[PDB]
Amino acid sequence: EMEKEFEQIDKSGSWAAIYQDIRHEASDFPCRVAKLPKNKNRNRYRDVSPFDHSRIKLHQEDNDYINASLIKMEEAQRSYILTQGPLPNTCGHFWEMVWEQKSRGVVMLNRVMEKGSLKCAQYWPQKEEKEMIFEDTNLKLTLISEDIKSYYTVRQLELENLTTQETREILHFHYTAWPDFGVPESPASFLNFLFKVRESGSLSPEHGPVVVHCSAGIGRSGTFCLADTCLLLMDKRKDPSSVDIKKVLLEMRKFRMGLIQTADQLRFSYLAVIEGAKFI
Repeated sequence: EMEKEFEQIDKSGSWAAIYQDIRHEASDFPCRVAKLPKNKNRNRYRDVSPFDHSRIKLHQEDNDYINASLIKMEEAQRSYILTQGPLPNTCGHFWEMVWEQKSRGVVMLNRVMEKGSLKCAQYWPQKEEKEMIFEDTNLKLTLISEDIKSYYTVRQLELENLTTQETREILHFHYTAWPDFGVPESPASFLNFLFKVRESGSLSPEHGPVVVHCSAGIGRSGTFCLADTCLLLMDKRKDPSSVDIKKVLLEMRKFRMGLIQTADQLRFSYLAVIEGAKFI
């Protein structure tokens, strides 16, 4: 019946009106740590900041700030870390967060170069023979393997703590099929990407929360978590028709501002949940 709500919004063309209502009802919490002049160079965009109450704190004593937010969906029993694409000076902060939060999976929803512009920094090794060292941290990153497919790429990474010589396996799920303009016309490849992340066990609570990021960490990143959470709800509820995508999105926006950036991404999220529910 969520399909019925989709057909009626499509018929009246009210996707922009629906999305604008979501923006009007969205939570507004302070972001004072992010707006400190010390953390300007740690933010990719001045209008995309984490809330104080939900920001991920680095275990570094001097400056614990990273543009990342913890999303807790209690009923769906899932947690995500949403962050921006690492900057050239925050690549060590990124992997420090992954280590400290004990994350198993890293979900990347953008290409490094989209339409002749740098949307993200190369924070993982391109060659298996050359490791990456992050000086400000105690971390060593090594590319073990990668499986390249037409819509996404899965890489096996080894994160080593040089202090204790402890190593962890990090799975890197890189979705590469998102168009430079607009949204995918079909959610088939995006859903197959999500189910691939699910099957790896990375979303399971015995691991730390997965790190999901795009360019700013709100747009495509919101669609991944919104779709994943909405699919979990209608599978564990007695009445799957009680799931409201708008309600779930507003609940999500309590933890990070601006999730789902355009009415086009909102329509795509509807299409992914509808097709995903049909796929079960």
